[PDB]
Amino acid sequence: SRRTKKVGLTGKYGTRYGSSLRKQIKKIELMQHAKYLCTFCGKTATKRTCVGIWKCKKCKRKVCGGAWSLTTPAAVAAKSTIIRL
Amino acid sequence: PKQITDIRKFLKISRKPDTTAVIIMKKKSKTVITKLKLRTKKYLYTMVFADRKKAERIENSLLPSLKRIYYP
Amino acid sequence: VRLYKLAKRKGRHMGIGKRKGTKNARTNQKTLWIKRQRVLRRLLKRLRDSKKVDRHLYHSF
Amino acid sequence: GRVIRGQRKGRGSIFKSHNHHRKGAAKLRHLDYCEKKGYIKGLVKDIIHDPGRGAPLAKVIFKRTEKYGKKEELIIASEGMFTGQYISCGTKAPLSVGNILPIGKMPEGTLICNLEHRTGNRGTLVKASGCYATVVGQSEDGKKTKVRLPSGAKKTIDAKARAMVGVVGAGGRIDKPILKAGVAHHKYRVKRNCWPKVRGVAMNPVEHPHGGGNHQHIGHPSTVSRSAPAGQKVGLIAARRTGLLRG
Amino acid sequence: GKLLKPGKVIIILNGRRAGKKAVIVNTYEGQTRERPYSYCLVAGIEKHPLKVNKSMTKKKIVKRSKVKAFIKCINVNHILPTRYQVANDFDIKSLASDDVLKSKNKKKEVKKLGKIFRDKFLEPVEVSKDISFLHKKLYF
Amino acid sequence: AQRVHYRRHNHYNTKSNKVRPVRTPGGKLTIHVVKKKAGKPKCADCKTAIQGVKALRPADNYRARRKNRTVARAYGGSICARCIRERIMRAFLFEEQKCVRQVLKE
Amino acid sequence: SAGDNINAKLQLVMKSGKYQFGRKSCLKALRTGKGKLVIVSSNCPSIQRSVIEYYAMLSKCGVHDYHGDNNDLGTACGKLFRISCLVITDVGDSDIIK
RNA sequence: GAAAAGUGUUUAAAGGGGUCCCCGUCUCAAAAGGGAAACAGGUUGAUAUUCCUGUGCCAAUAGUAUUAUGAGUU
RNA sequence: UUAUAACAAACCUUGGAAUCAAUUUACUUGGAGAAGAGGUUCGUUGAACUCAAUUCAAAAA
RNA sequence: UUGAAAAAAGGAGGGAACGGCUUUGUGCUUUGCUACUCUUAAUACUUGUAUG
RNA sequence: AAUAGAUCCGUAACUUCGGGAAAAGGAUUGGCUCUGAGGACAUUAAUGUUAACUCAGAACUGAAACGGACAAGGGGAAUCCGACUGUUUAAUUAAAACAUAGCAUUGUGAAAAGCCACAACUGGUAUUAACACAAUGUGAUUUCUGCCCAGUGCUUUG
RNA sequence: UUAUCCAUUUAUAGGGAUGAAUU
Ligand SMILES: [Mg+2]
Ligand SMILES: [Mg+2]
Ligand SMILES: [Mg+2]
Ligand SMILES: [Mg+2]
Ligand SMILES: [Mg+2]
Ligand SMILES: [Mg+2]
Ligand SMILES: [Mg+2]
Ligand SMILES: [Mg+2]
Ligand SMILES: [Mg+2]
Ligand SMILES: [Mg+2]
Ligand SMILES: [Mg+2]
Ligand SMILES: [Mg+2]
Ligand SMILES: [Mg+2]
Ligand SMILES: [Mg+2]
Ligand SMILES: [Zn+2]
Ligand SMILES: [Zn+2]
Repeated sequence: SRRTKKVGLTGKYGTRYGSSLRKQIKKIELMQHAKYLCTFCGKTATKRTCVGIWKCKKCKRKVCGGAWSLTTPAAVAAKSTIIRL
Repeated sequence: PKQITDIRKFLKISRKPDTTAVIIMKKKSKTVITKLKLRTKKYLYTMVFADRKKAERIENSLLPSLKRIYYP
Repeated sequence: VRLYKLAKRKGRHMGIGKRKGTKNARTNQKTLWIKRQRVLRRLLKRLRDSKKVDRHLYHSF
Repeated sequence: GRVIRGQRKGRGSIFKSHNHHRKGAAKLRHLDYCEKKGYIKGLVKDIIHDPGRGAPLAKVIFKRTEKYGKKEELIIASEGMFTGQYISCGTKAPLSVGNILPIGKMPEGTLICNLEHRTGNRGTLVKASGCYATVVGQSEDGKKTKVRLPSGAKKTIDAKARAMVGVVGAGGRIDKPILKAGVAHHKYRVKRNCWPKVRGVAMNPVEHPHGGGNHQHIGHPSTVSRSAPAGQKVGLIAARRTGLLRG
Repeated sequence: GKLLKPGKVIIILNGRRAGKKAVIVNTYEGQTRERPYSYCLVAGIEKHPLKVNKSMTKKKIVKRSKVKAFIKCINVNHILPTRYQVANDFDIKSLASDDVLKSKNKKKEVKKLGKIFRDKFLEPVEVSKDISFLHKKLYF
Repeated sequence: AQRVHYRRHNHYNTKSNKVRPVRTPGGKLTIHVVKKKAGKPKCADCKTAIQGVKALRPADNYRARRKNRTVARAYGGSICARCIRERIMRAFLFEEQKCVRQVLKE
Repeated sequence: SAGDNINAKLQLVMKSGKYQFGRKSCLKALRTGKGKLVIVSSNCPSIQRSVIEYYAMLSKCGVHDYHGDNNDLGTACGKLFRISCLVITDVGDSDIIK
């Protein structure tokens, strides 16, 4: 049975902390804890180790990324620009 | 402490001039078991002969300049 | 103490009144689960080894 | 009265930085013959957390052109860099994320980090997680280049000044609320002892301009002149406007 | 076609001959109760002739250019075949023989092989690329 | 139970002062200080434990025989076999590519 | 369009013909001379890719750099795992060889 | 800086390693961090992993010459 | 280096896996090679195991 | 919040250097001969009395 | 003082949907004698050797008693303050005070900058660089933050 | 620009066109 309806990952915090804040945390938590697709092996195994470090369990390659998501949109845009150049 | 199984090796060790002392022990086994100990400068080598006569023979063989200790 | 133990073995002392810890403390649910799963899994392994069960069946089970 | 919290800070006693666990300083390559006339290639051997920072570092190894041996430097990691990636630095380097180039050699719009404000400074601007500077022009007489810092400020720097193509890793760290006090406790515990923060208004007079009163209030304008002294610079220093920012 | 021809040069990838270059002599490709793997049978250089300078005297040069060889049967999955082939410069059948691998005087055979290699190095021919490659110690 | 006590000056439960309770021929339960378990010597590249080399502390590693410290490959007891292989491949393949490039140029 | 065509060809091969996927097998095939053409995923690890290329060169075989990722190369075949590189050893009705 | 003191590479000709080059502030700071190697029994009125008996372990060990111990070479 | 045995791993050879499989308490892993079959090593452990020896009888070099 | 450092030790790359004795000329070069390079342990002898 | 341990039941307003909640409120509990449920092996589906302790149920029994001592929440309906965990006047004040996350403001693009220290030279923040550092105010969330620049400040052009 | 001041490193090539790399 699915335990929480709207809470999800923020069930560890419980009643405390503003609900709005918890909602925001939830998105960020999801971003953090999702196994990202490694742009080397292909296996969705890249996970967050530190703040901006993303290590794959497959290759052991540490990829520098954003704090919560592996790629921030701005960075992607920058990359694209470079490619175009 | 070291255990020995090659009779020949034991003999060789005995023949060696750093071997000042020997020990021969008798033990009532659960017949008469016999331990042959050689005390070298660096190690104490011991051989367990289950067979009394053989043990006796080996003892006899042992150089009579060894300082043999009969423990029991 | 031995007599007490014997009684317990025959189920004598055990009873709702003679219980102070929760059910989990008395005998840990997790441990029980572990036991059960291990028993089942071992059995499954045995069966597949015997060829008595086919790999696919084993896996599903 | 007494010495205010701020004043105490400068002598650096219990107020020095917590420097013990840090991996070392992050610095660009020395500006050698290589970097000035061509490029030199290195490899990021590892990307690593630095405690007081919000952005991971990259340990990048180079070969000394003058002596037989490998030498390890500490770069700030741009987003998208990875272990075993090759880094190229120099006037004649190519324009890819990770590489290090003089601002003069990047077309406008390019996005860079770890920028030297003068040449040789080993990198000074745009270092924090998330930030970047953008090239917004090169003078027709050459020599200078115009950049826009994360603040908004436009500045003109030498074109020979080096920079690193791309954005700094760990972006958006500030998006997530520091829900608990303790998590902030942990954050500053690795920087310097500037946490707990008592309100001057909660202090007594000896302790703070704001200190004392039966009601807990500031009592006087809290905008203090630039030309104030040590114990007067306590509220909104040199504030050109105040209130909810509408602009 | 069949990449591993008798005479082609190959780099060993595994074992005590880790990154050494060698010439395959007889490919078997037949799995048995004995060797359940396709194996190559290879004669290679373990210790390459050290760099030489013109100023140096002849005897010393010769000493420098002494090559210590080796003969080993090895799984094909452990060798990297090269485009370089020394079919001509070496009478391959004469280098390594199947029966001699089993034979006691294996060390003697190895020595002979080494000597042959040295001789080859001494007399270049016109000059093959493969032979040059063989000569040049692999740096990794 | 027979109660025990530290004997090696250090009476604090530290990682170096870890203890194993041991019975003696005298009947008394005595304390023996366990020598710390050393970390396995790992690869230069991927930092994964290398086989063939005994995991011993800097003190114990000096007395140990050379066979327990070394593997007989090229890079031996510093790089795992796979990594060595990879390196070898790089050395060859890259070199080959270089040649090709040169040819193309000319 | 080219990518689509390639995919179609792959499908055809799968339907009718003999292939084998994955590094070691491919290498073996190359060694044999059984390989008619090898196809290498964008994301295949550099050294191994290089090795494959070398092997192909040795056998006067085509190399085909498949435009898409490891995952795609696998989705391209009837397989739910990532492939990396595969070796056609017999083409069916398909044209990919030419 | 009147000094006393305050700073510690901010414009130094700042001992070691190899066969002239290559390194390089010094020193103190842990009887819970790191670290060469010890255990058992017995013994005193009072000491014991420290004495005794027994068994070990660790670090040293100059040069020349003999010896044995086995390697490698021919 | 106690000799070995046992086991959690890591690796190697073989093998070629969708009717997805192996698998843990938990998930983890697998065409960048899984299961299975045979191995190697480190680490626990420190006489486990027939471990060693002995008693002789048969088969090779 | 990513959770010390160094002493010390080990491994690897790398390939400098290269047997002994006798004679001759100014450590170096030439000529002739074959047990040599290691390595533990023991021993004997000088040098300050060479185990804590 | 009452309440209390455990098992089984039963559980509201309200809510940030996580809680509230052990809500409230019930029932059961001993001893004895049984019964059923849960394994490991190893022989050849039957037959064996055998291991904990935990459940669940039924008799009988007693001066109706049983978490028999020990141990062990009183609960509810509300209102005010603080959101919360935390900290504090050592020896009269533990709080509604402080902190706190959150929100907002201000200064500073750098070794001729910001804020601070030092007699001086020099230093700290700073192994720092605007998602930073420094300085304030307010104090989770939810819902909003009106009007007034004459007065005092601060600040901008010369 | 030579005073001065700041930075940089071992004060290391005068200006332009995920191997190895040393005697
Ligand atoms: Mg549970
Ligand atoms: Mg605040
Ligand atoms: Mg405050
Ligand atoms: Mg007050
Ligand atoms: Mg005041
Ligand atoms: Mg008050
Ligand atoms: Mg107030
Ligand atoms: Mg000291
Ligand atoms: Mg200590
Ligand atoms: Mg409170
Ligand atoms: Mg008080
Ligand atoms: Mg408050
Ligand atoms: Mg409020
Ligand atoms: Mg207002
Ligand atoms: Zn990966
Ligand atoms: Zn590795």
